Amino acid sequence: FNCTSSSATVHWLGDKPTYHAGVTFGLPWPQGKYRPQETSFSLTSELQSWATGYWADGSLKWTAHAIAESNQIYDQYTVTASSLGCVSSIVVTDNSDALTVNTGEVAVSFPKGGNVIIGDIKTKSGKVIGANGRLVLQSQDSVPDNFDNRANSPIQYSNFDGNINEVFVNQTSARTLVTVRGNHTVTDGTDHDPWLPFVVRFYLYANSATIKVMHSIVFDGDENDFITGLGIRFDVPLKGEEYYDRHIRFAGVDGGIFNEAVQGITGLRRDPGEEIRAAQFAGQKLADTETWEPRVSTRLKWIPTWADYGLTQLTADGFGLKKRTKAGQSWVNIPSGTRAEGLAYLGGATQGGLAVGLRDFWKRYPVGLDISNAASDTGELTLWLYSPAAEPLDLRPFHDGLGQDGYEDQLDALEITYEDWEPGFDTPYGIARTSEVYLFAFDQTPTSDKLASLTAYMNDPPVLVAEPKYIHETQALGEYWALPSPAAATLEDRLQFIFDFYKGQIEQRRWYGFLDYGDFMHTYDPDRHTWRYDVGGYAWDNSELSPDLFFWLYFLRTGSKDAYRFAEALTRHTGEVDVYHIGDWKGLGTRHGVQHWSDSAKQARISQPQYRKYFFYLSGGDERVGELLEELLDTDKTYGELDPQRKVRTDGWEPSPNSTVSFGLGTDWSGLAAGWLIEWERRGPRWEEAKTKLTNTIAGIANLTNGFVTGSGLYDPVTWTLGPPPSDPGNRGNVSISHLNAVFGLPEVVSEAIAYLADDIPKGFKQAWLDYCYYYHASASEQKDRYGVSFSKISLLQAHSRLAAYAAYETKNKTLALRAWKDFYASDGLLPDAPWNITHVDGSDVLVPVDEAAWLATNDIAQYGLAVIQNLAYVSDSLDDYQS
Amino acid sequence: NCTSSSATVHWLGDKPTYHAGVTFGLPWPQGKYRPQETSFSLTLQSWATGYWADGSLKWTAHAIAESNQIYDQYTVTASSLGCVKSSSSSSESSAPNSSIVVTDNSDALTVNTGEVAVSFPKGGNVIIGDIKTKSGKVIGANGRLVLQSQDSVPDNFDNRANSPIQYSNFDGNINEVFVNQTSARTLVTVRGNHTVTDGTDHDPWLPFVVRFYLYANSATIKVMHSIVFDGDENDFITGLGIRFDVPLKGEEYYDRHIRFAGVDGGIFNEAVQGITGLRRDPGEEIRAAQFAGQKLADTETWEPRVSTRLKWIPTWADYGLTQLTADGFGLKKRTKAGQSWVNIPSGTRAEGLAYLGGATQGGLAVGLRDFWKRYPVGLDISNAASDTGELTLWLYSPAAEPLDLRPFHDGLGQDGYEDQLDALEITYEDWEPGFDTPYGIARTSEVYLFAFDQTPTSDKLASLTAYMNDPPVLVAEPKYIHETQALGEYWALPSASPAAATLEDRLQFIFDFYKGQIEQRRWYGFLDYGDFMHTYDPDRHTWRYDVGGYAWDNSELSPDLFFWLYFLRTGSKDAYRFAEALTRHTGEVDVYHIGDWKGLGTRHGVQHWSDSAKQARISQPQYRKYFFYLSGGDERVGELLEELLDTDKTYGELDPQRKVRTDGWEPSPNSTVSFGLGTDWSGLAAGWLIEWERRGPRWEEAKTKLTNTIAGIANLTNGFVTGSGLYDPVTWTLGPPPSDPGNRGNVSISHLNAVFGLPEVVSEAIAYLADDIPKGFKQAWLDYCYYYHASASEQKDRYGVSFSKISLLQAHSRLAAYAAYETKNKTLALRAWKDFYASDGLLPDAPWNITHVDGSDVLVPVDEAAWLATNDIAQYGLAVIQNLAYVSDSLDDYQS
Ligand SMILES: C[C@@H]1O[C@@H](O)[C@H](O[C@H]2OC(C(=O)O)=C[C@H](O)[C@H]2O)[C@H](O)[C@H]1O[C@@H]1O[C@H](CO)[C@H](O)[C@H](O)[C@H]1O
Ligand SMILES: C[C@@H]1O[C@@H](O)[C@H](O[C@H]2OC(C(=O)O)=C[C@H](O)[C@H]2O)[C@H](O)[C@H]1O
Ligand SMILES: [Ca+2]
Ligand SMILES: [Ca+2]
Repeated sequence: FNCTSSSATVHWLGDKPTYHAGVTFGLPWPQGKYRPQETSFSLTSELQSWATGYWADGSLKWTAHAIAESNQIYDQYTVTASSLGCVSSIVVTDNSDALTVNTGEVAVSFPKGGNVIIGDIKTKSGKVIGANGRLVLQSQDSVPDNFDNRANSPIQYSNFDGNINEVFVNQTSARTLVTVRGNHTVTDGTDHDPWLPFVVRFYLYANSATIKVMHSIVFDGDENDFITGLGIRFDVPLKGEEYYDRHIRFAGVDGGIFNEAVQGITGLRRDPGEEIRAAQFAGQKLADTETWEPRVSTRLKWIPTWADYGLTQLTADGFGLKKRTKAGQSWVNIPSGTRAEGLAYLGGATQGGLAVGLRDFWKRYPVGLDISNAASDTGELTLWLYSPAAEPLDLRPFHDGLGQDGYEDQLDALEITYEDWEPGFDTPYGIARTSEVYLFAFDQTPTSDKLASLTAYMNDPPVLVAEPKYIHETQALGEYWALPSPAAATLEDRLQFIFDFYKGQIEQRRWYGFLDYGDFMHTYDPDRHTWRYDVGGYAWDNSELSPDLFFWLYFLRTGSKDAYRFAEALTRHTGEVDVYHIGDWKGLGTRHGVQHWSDSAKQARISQPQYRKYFFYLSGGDERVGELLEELLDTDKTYGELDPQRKVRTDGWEPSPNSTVSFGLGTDWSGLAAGWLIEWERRGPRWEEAKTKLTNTIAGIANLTNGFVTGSGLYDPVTWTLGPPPSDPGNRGNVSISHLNAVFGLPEVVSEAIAYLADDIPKGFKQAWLDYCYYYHASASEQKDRYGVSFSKISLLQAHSRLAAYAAYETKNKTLALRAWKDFYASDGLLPDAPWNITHVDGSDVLVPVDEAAWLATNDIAQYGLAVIQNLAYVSDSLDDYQS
Repeated sequence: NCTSSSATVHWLGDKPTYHAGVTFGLPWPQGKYRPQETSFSLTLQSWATGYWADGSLKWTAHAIAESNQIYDQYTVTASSLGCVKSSSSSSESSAPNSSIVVTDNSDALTVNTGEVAVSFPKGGNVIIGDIKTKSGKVIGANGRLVLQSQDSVPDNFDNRANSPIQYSNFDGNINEVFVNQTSARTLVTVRGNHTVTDGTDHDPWLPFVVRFYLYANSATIKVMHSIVFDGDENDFITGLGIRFDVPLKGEEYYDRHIRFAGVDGGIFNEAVQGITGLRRDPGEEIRAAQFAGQKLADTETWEPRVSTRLKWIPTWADYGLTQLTADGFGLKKRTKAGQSWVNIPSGTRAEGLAYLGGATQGGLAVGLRDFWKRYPVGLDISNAASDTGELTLWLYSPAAEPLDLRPFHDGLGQDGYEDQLDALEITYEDWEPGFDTPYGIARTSEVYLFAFDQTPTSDKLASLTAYMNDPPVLVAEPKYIHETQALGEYWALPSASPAAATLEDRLQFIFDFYKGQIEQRRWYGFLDYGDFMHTYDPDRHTWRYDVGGYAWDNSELSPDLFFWLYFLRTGSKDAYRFAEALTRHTGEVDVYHIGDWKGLGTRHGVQHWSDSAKQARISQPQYRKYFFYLSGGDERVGELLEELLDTDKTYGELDPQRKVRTDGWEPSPNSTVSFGLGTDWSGLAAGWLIEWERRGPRWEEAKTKLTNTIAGIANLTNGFVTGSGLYDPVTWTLGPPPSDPGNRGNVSISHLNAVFGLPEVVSEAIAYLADDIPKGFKQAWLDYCYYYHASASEQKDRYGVSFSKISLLQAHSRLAAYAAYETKNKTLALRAWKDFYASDGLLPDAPWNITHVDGSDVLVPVDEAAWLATNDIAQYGLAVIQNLAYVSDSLDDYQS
């Protein structure tokens, strides 16, 4: 028969790297081109392939591919897909106890139960270089009021271990993913029930001794659980190794490395030999002692032996480093520095060893690294994701309620700090955070140049990506954007400006930390020259008005590394820390506030899977994000437990059991719809359900009289249908407009759902959408002639310009296009003749020098960028017509 | 009849923008002015710090009140009594514009500067009762010392669960209070103890002395806080601080103000209840007013959507800044205990000031000079939503890991002198059981207190923070110091020889390098700041921080003398600062101030107290003399110089030669004690000569010991070449060593004898004694200077053996220089220059540059000079300075 074939080409995200340890990348395909399992793939050899997404007709939409570690590194990789009629391997082995993965360079064994995540790590030769990878956690039960209170407020410490429940394996030749889940169980200390659920993923690639370790946790503790240390630990066997042949290294600042031995032979009073000393520094096995100069070799007993080393990064700006002969002795402080790049190695020239490290180490402070008992038969190497040298992690609420009593008071407080408080809602119960850890194995102590390289690898892991242009052709990732007229040029320069300022504010406002890193804030205080870190709703942004959409689309269009890294970090924060992953509110995220979990507005607009979609697919179906997207399918359950509109709805409705549940058609539904469309696209375990709930609710909305202009609907949790809201039992017509409904993914989700449903789209839905896009900011007359009232509380007109643009493009209407551009250039948001620059502030006005743009807030820049991107993609033809 | 003369004094660097009154030193030519018959005027409060042998003023101190009028220079004219007693001119007596009064009763001392009144209880657990402004308004109260500690430490973080910690809290308990009152400045010295407040019974410990300098017309108070470490293996300091209450009862929350000094002139500016950056605007002027620390307008004039809702704007009671490394600080606030802390955008290096007060109540600022260089440190505001806030400076932060001063090693199985000396051969450490103890070390901290009648501007706070981190200093001209000869004859000003000019460039090279190494190698810390290391590890590209005696330098080969003489010759600010900090470390932390070894200091090692050589060459008060006089008799150093007069008693408890001596001698009770004539005696002599110069309470004693020991060395057959003697602690006399009871003649040479301040003390001593110099001493000193590097035959001829283990030829070149000056022997002067340019130490063809190192070889990038060690630079620079001074007439001659 026929052959349908095509090529697609994948490039390195920034500069071509000098080292990579295997990579997984994604590739989109046009609707209807290639059948799954039928279509073969080759790289420029056979190429590890698998599907992450499917079109509605079940053809391939996104794939994921993997290549082995190789020192041949090319500029472009070309994947050729060929249909049915056209013309280095990992070895996993199974025992009763444990599963072994062997890449050709390392063999790592994962037990199937117990408190040891990794049994041992061997190199090619077979020598054990590390053993007993284990999770550590320690906690306390009280916290003292202040430092003075420690004398009359005892502390009870508890250590814990990772206990395994399930081990899963996804084996291919090129890469194997081991997924280990469990809980943290007590060991020593005061007694405590199992808590702090974990999942730890291990990506092994063929021909690599680098292991990427995605480590995720859910906080399920309460008010009395104060995390004290969090980390990963290995034993490093040293027994047959002369102390002068045992090596310690830490990564330093930039490309630095600290280079010591457990028994130092350099810097002594006597010279063993110039060759010998240079060998120690180089991590080499020293010559036989018979060649040393005897005034040294006869005196080794008098040269101290250094068992413990500890690096502590407690601010984003400074680290301490210290070492100790053994316990019971004081530590000797070591010359330290600002920002450790966050890798440590323990091992030997003969026995080999292990480096462990954390990506973005100092940006996720307080962290640390420990070598211990390096004078013993077995040393330990520990990575602290949270350091005990830091203050205990206190997630409890930042204020006590202020004497607020009921919805009247809370809504009043809302008018001043923009925080909508409620008791019991200011809770971290069920948040998460994923930490990207790296293990490197070595047959012998490696060179310093090598450790610095693997350190830099870790902090900027190579990424392969599709050409932006190719992505656009396929329509596999939205149609609401195009690739980058003098007027348009200054739109792009303005997006560049927004991006440069936000990337800059991360550093200047010091938006780093275990949980904080990734987010940014909402509104600025012009008097104090700070962002409003301490005023209610004006603090951490938590995806308010879809900055996630802006930043990801900004990456798609450009292919910029900086863009990808900014959006990646954002995604790793807002998807983990700003949403609940367990409990009654599971699948909701929390409105912008002072803590990431302080506000009472738990809503699906924060936990909005559209925000993670672009990263899910571009990363090659990142499994952690995959898991997170599956969690959000239980978001509909919450409307039975919690009414997001509970404080302000006027119609007397409340949730009862076995009843229908209310939700908005823009805010809430946009998040549900997107969850359902992603699962459908993925064909996951719950895809038939997802297709039914999306398909029904769409038909629901079409068969409402006023369509989207209806405020909300009533949804059935058992039958999965959508009917009129409480105050219109007979679907005669309700009008309830909100300025929030469109700005959290609605148009993006709807355009994707319309395209995906193809000829099966419920009659009149597309037109109900066009009706919203058209009449939101039409004249009050055109509104009263259509729905009987004019739309009262309209605002965000710049932000809604991209709706007019959608309708304009789709209805081929040049008049509407000009109204869209008029709304963009001459309503609100960021006017074109606003200051469009930064002002520098220093001296006694501020703690440190900063750049500011008091004239913008994050609500403005997110919707400005989305408007620009979308207005240009839909109606750049009418832009020149608008300027003249 | 009349005798009058003038001396000018300059600011150390640039003219300051503010000062808070200042003290300074001035020297006077031998024999010119009598004490108590000599008046001083400024173009002035005055008192003597030092005296010449005939009782005429050698050094004086001088004090000026705070003034808005600041000059580029200041001239003190002295005048004998004859100048007024002879003239019949009628002249006006008028009060000074400002002048301190102190009222004194059994309860409490009160000091009033005209700008503040502060009260010092005479007993109790509260150092300052309260602080009032001009108006009478109380701005702060119950100034108190705090201390916190723990009874043990876990092996590691895991071990917390099985190793419980018993926390204790302590207070400063007052025992004595003193006053040195004068019109323009007043000094309250307060001595005490720390006693338990919370936790199990603990004997009183951690002796303190705190000194408050108050100046006329000044609301600024300088504070020298000194503590001695008398804990044991179980006492882990955790928390060391100074706390005040600030009365806020009566200030609206939105008129209470918090300020922290940030980085490079930055200030953090907040209110306890913030009116800025709310959803609603109370009015532009009102916000502008809050950020400025001004009292806000009446609530009735605001936009009412804010005044209705103040109840819903949280209130911030606690603020905490922590500087737990030299490179980064944290900053956080919270509503009240039982809530979490909210994090605040922070940064690198905080300049160490916090203010708490209000627009109406006024308030207090407190800070630590050199804050981040002395990490770990902190500042806490407490309870600023209550009737009473607390403001606290932490000299040691509880947020740091506890201070552990125990040994770094267990001894490594060394059993006795033979094993200890064999370990000396490889790490350069001289270990001994129980000798590795911090028992009796001290540390002084320079703190400031600022009273405000109302929340001050931010410009003012930053201006005061800068004041505090760079306190203005008034010094005499180098020329004048040199002319008076009041601080040694062994240095002089920077000659036209091109060779001399490359010597000067090389001392600038050394200084600039040592200055940068402090920052590059992060030699900062609560106890470390001020010291530097001893030898380098060229492979690892670090100083040998982890190898015996190659780590902290502890004044080995007298770097303190080089850096002080380098300041004297030049007037350089950086130079003064380098040396001041050095002196503040070396004479506090590197020496013991109580116990059996009182008045010894510790030999260079991995800890400041690790090594077993406990010796007077470290405590060596010659190392503090130049600063003692230049500061205007800094009273804490003054005090330290007094303790060292007890040094001679140690020779009965501890032999420094115990391990190496071959003569079978040991101390025993009521017996003559053995000490060295070079290293040990130069420490002793220096302490005695200073007590004599000061006419302090032990001067007659001091004069006798110095004179008798000088006389005793004179009477030894081979004088200095003998090595040591036997000192009688009752007759204060010096006889020959145990191997030579007949005084027939003994010979024992060490390369170390001259390089710990001997030639400096000996010359000063010789000029002090004048006509009453014991017979044959100058000759014995000349003999040593000449014979050291004379020929082997010359030595054999005078003393019966050649001198076999002589080294440090460059270092001793200055002895030949001195002898060449005193005998006017050109040929000997040329020897001095030959040993300088062509023996050891730093040769003129040494690399004489730095190499930059980076990438994966090191943690951070560093500049190195592997071709030098501190021993080398300290003696090179003394050689340069002393050879130029004695024998520059012969330098061009050498170069041809
Ligand atoms: C006898 C003592 O031995 C060691 O504690 C130490 O000497 C070693 O270190 C040094 C040094 O740091 O300067 C130099 C020596 O070559 C090493 O053995 C002490 O310095 C030393 O005390 C002194 O001993 C000599 C004995 O000849 C001098 O008399 C000197 O006056 C002593 O104070
Ligand atoms: C019903 C919810 O009520 C509040 O918790 C929130 O609303 C306030 O917040 C915002 C916002 O977008 O952050 C805008 C409103 O104008 C304001 O009153 C939620 O947004 C509501 O859905
Ligand atoms: Ca967040
Ligand atoms: Ca020292």
